[PDB]
Amino acid sequence: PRGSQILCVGLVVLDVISLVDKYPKEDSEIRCLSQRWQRGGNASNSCTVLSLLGAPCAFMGSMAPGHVADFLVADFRRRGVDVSQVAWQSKGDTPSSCCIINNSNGNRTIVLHDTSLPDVSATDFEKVDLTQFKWIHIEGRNASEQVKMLQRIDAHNTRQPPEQKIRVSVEVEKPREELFQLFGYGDVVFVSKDVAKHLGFQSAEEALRGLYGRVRKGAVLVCAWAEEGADALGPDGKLLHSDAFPPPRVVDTLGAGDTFNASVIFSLSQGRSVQEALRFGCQVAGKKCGLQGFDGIV
Amino acid sequence: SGLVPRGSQILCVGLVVLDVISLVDKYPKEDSEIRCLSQRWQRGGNASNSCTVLSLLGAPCAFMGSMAPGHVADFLVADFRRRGVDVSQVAWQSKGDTPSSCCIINNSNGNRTIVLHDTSLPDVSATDFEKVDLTQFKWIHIEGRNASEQVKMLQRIDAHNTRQPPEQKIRVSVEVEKPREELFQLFGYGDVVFVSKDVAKHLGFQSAEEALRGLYGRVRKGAVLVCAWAEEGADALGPDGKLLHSDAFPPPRVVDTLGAGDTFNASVIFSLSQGRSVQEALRFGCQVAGKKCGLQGFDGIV
Ligand SMILES: CSc1ccc(COP(C)(=O)O)cc1Nc1nc(N2C[C@H]3CNC[C@H]3C2)cc(C(F)(F)F)c1C#N
Ligand SMILES: CSc1ccc(COP(C)(=O)O)cc1Nc1nc(N2C[C@H]3CNC[C@H]3C2)cc(C(F)(F)F)c1C#N
Repeated sequence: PRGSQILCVGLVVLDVISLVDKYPKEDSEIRCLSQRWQRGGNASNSCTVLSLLGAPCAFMGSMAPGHVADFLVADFRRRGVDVSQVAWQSKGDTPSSCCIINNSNGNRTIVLHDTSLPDVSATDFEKVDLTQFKWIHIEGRNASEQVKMLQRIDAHNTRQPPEQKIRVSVEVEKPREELFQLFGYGDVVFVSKDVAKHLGFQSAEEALRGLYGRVRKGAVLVCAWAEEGADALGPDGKLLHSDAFPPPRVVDTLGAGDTFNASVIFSLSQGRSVQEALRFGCQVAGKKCGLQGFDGIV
Repeated sequence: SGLVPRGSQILCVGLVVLDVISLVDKYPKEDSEIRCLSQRWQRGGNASNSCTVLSLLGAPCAFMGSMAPGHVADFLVADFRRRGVDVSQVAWQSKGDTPSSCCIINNSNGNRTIVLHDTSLPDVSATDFEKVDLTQFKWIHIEGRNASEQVKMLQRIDAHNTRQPPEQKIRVSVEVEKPREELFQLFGYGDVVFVSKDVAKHLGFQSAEEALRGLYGRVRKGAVLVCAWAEEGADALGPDGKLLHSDAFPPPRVVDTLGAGDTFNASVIFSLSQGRSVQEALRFGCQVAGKKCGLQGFDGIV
């Protein structure tokens, strides 16, 4: 149906997870509590959360034919995630990583295997019929190509009435100067704690006041700060805050940011206020932190 | 599965594990996200590695080990088949995980950090072994793990051999590679007993000669005890009391020693299974494992 789906453009990675009691010291040999294979990656994880929340969703990302992609595709389908827009690559490998999750505190150590796999381009995005989407979320990576995709969405929206415009969100998660041009695109801009700290900011309040001038007219800038909850700032100038909802036992924080992002997107897509969406994001990601994986989030 | 001729195969009973190996510039701090230089998925495990070598040496061979249905087992089974290893006797498990380890190798200093597989998968039991028709095997090699259950499997092989003529008896070998006291009862079983340098050093022995003379009294009548000592070659000792030695055949450049013990073990087993002498099998074991050390993986062992 027209204007019914939420699209997430980004990465998909096969995470081989080991759950440990204590983080291994260098040059030591420890035994894990349990092992897992999880479909991971920023946009891919957000799609999982969106499907668990009851939102019809679709993933757009690069994958290469093979047994790693075969596992990932079957998991996307198991979670009712639309994979029709996946950019299949003739050359390269589908990403895979080693994740060490500390059971005593939820810390997640990641050894990524970045592969030759080309990024999703603006020409790949050109081929996408935008009518089926109500929201499009893009994870900042190949910034110059992504700006064209965002301009395509802006152009599409100039021909639509207010109730038919596709809402857009962007995430600047890596501290790379190429990505900072993405701040000026989208209705909602998520900027990570890592990026904020690299830019010299020491709190979510400092970052939002310091970076708001970079967002486009009327946009909302969101900054999550792990156990300190999350803050948002919109055109009225009023800083909003939500305390975190930490679990009494933190066991798995892998994908907590993606859970927060998907939950804020979901709440805003349902007509909820920015203050409510901020709270809801902390509530869902807080519950995730006390669980292995994403089952049991709602 | 196809017809396997009677008394043609070499069986290795033991472990199979999926080893995810990552080469890094710097060791990752806890809760950090780093990018590795290279990643590798390798089928590992002592018995599993010996099967690979046996297939490359030209021996028909089979693996017996625990696996649980799933994606990790799917990868391992496809790798066993890639190396022509018979997996018909695998003990499939209803509960547990197929073993998998994470190895982080620091490129700047050679350090290896290992997150070892969990223990949820049950080991191959004596009741699982009872159900196996032994006629297709000429040799059975057991990797010491769940010692009390393995002793029953060894007694089953002994009983089988009491009803066979000399040319139909299945030759047996055991490996004591881990320094655990439960395993030391396995010294008294098998025609050939391999004991690792690690085990020998833990028992207070400082050379392969010290270990063989020190432990020979624990082996069964007429058995051969074998001990490899990395760059110092390898020694064997049988009932004649003569300590046999072979110098190592190191490669021009050492590249990869992972599975060198398993290569030595499979090569000694192979040579003895072909009717060669203990001295000849010892030399052959050093020659094959020496060539392996100068290669990545097992391709090119010849
Ligand atoms: C407010 S919701 C939120 C939004 C974004 C992110 C960033 O996540 P990201 C992109 O690094 O995946 C995290 C969270 N939430 C949380 N993060 C926690 N930590 C993230 C650190 C990195 N790893 C472990 C560290 C601790 C801990 C908690 C707690 F309280 F449970 F202990 C919550 C909660 N609640
Ligand atoms: C005699 S053949 C043999 C049989 C068994 C094993 C044990 O294997 P294992 C349980 O470690 O899998 C190793 C070998 N051979 C060798 N091992 C080498 N090292 C393995 C050690 C582990 N610590 C560092 C050491 C380096 C080195 C060499 C050399 F000389 F080429 F450099 C040979 C040769 N030749």
